[PDB]
Amino acid sequence: SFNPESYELDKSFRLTRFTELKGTGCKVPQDVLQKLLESLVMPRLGIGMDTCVIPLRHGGLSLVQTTDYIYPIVDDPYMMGRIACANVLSDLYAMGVTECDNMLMLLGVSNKMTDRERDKVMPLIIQGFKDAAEEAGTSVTGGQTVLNPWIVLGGVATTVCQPNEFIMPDNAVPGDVLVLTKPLGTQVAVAVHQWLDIPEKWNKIKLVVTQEDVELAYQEAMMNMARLNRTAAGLMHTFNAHAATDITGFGILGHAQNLAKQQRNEVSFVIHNLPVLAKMAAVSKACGNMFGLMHGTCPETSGGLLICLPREQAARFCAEIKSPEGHQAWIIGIVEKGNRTARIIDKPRIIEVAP
Amino acid sequence: PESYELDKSFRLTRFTELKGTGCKVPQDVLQKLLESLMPRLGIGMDTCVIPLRHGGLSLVQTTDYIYPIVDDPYMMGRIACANVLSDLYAMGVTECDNMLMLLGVSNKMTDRERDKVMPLIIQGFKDAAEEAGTSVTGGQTVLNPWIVLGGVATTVCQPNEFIMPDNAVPGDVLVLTKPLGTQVAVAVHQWVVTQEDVELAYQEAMMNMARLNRTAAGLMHTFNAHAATDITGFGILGHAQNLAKQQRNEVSFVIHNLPVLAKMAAVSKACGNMFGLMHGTCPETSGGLLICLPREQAARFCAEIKSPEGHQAWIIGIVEKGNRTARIIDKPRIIEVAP
Ligand SMILES: Nc1ncnc2c1ncn2[C@@H]1O[C@H](COP(=O)(O)CP(=O)(O)O)[C@@H](O)[C@H]1O
Ligand SMILES: Nc1ncnc2c1ncn2[C@@H]1O[C@H](COP(=O)(O)CP(=O)(O)O)[C@@H](O)[C@H]1O
Ligand SMILES: [K+]
Ligand SMILES: [K+]
Ligand SMILES: [Mg+2]
Ligand SMILES: [Mg+2]
Ligand SMILES: [Mg+2]
Ligand SMILES: [Mg+2]
Ligand SMILES: [Mg+2]
Ligand SMILES: [Mg+2]
Repeated sequence: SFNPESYELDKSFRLTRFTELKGTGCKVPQDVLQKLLESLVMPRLGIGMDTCVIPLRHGGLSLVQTTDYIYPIVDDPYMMGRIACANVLSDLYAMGVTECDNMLMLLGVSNKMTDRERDKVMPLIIQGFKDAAEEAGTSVTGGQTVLNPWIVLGGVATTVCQPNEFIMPDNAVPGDVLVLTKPLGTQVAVAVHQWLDIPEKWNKIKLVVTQEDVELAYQEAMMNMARLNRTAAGLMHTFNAHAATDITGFGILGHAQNLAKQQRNEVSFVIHNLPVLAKMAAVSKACGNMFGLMHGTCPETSGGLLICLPREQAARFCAEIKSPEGHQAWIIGIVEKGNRTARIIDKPRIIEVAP
Repeated sequence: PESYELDKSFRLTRFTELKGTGCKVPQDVLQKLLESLMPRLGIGMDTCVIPLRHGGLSLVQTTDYIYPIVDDPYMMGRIACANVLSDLYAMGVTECDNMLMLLGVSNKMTDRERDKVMPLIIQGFKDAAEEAGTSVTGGQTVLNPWIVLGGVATTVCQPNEFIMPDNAVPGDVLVLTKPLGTQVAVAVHQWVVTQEDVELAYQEAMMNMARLNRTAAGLMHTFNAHAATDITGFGILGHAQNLAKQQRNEVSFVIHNLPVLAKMAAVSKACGNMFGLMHGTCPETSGGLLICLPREQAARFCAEIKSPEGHQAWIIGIVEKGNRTARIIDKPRIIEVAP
């Protein structure tokens, strides 16, 4: 429902033009990252998870905060704004923190975009960011906006919590299960949407999926990426979640491993199946080692929460989230006595997910 | 550079594009873009000030990012950090509860350069933070066409810790705690003036940009400051006009003299309208505080900040009755601040 025409722009405008897409995404890779950052009674959390937790000098309060930024991934500016904001907030929600006391916005304007575009397109993005922040029960009260070759979209989310408002991501025990609350394959969906404007590329998977399927995985990806994990965070309290992370840029497996290493208990995770936006596995599979959606290594953007739940609270949680109005969740695996690592079995079961 | 198995021709500042007018979206555009969006401070100053439910406390925070501006990776990380904290300091907040770091690793730089250079930048950032009694406990690191350098500063404040920047009155004076001209030093050192004139100026500016505004923040309390901002990407007039518009009273700011890095005024004059330094709209990086001070206190503040680690500050203008605007006088005196 975005038409460049409907705004006095060239029919040819793509918001996705102001960055370069990569099957494996834009984040400095996990292992490279962990090396570059080597010098850097109340539970604290420093570098390594989704949020810091910084005990404050005042009254048993802790500072809980997070930052993130991405580049344009859909051509709908308003929705892209929602997504940039939802991605920022995703990480509070990984800590079960339902409230956001304040947001900041990180904005890059493309030095390649005309004034007309900027004054037309940027406001949609800002409205989108503001509206998601409003659903989140918070607001943007400062930020930074500079010229960059690419459109940069991010922000900061900070909460000053009492001890029970957050859940430390380390209480998993053998016999917990793994609940994922959004389907995988967002990167395939957005990229493959960009490929249809490009013959050479569209010729390749032309033989795998219809333009209709692609439009459909796109609207769906866009929908779920704009979806706040706020509800999922709240339900983690009710159903006694032991640990959670969210699935963003390092892919289902990278973040699963990252959660696994934080566990106090000697446990490991095994992922047995993967919910995936329909047709996207076949697409990833059709493009060799470009995405790797099958191996857990493909980037997600603003994915869902991966949650360690008591075996007996798992189904109640799924029930509740799906039928409050809500969106179905999936139990994808198990936690075991293990060495603090994560794996997807060799031949995982693909749960094809339809709109 | 050759010291780290890197090209004799490796330049950190190669990984951005220099514009005499800097990279920030103009003040005037940003307002149009953004017009869709216990004391309380929202958009429009140096920090936000968000009253919380707990203990009469307020969440005071700020975020910023820049690109390479000096060719010393370590000092650039130092400057990157000093720059984010500067906004806590404008508010008179000497303490930082937490920092996050923003990093963009240029796709144009080799894995080898990335692997040598980034740990250096990060190291300067870490040291700057520690100097400010804080540390970095999170961030985001992403590929970009340029090297991107920022972060966030956060403090959870009792009311006593900050000074609302809106309390100026006629007769107050304006003091500036770091000299001007950084964009010019930085612009020409990548390239009337000698190379020794330009090298020493670049060396001064680099140290000035890495200096914290923390001792000034503290001294704002000691000497009962009435308002403050810090002089950064919009330059001297730009930030003075944004501070003036913030005033509760009917006051305007008049700036009479400009303390500029030695010879940088001379470089600005020659480059036509490339910098526009004496006009007030030349971008600074991690500049000093501009403080509205009772006339009686201003002298002591300046003497005190000169020697408590000691650094010179200037009384550059006056607070007068008016309609909440700022201007540079028609023929401003340029104070030449030598190394
Ligand atoms: N994308 C954005 N969203 C919300 N607020 C913003 C954004 N960009 C800038 N701001 C706010 O607008 C004002 C002007 O920005 P800057 O000039 O960068 C403030 P400073 O010079 O103190 O760093 C500040 O209040 C800043 O926090
Ligand atoms: N430049 C940086 N400085 C300090 N910490 C960083 C930096 N970049 C990333 N981090 C931290 O390193 C960890 C991994 O990074 P990310 O995967 O981006 C965290 P998430 O996936 O939850 O967004 C996080 O705890 C993050 O806060
Ligand atoms: K994060
Ligand atoms: K700021
Ligand atoms: Mg996360
Ligand atoms: Mg991140
Ligand atoms: Mg994240
Ligand atoms: Mg400022
Ligand atoms: Mg700024
Ligand atoms: Mg600033």
